[PDB]
Amino acid sequence: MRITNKLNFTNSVNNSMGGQSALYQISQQLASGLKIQNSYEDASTYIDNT
Amino acid sequence: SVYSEYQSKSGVNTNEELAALIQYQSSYGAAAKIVSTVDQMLDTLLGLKS
Repeated sequence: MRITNKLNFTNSVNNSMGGQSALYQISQQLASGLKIQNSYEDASTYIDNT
Repeated sequence: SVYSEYQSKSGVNTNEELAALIQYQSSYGAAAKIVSTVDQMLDTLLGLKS
């Protein structure tokens, strides 16, 4: 087996970046000051609110 | 959002991850190491003419 070691190089960046994105996503809630801002989070609540 | 999504394209090869790979390149220097050992083997080869 061989490619796997090389892709952990790829993967960790993906993993840390995703965690960064989640951190970024949390910061967007700071910007919104809201639980959600669209329907792709929770349409039921989104619709429920409406 | 349109900016952000289309800012994603990378177009040509770009650097977010391509930047990471740069530090890895040194590994070939190890690959070159062996290539030198191959030439050292030529010493064994022509040693047989001597």
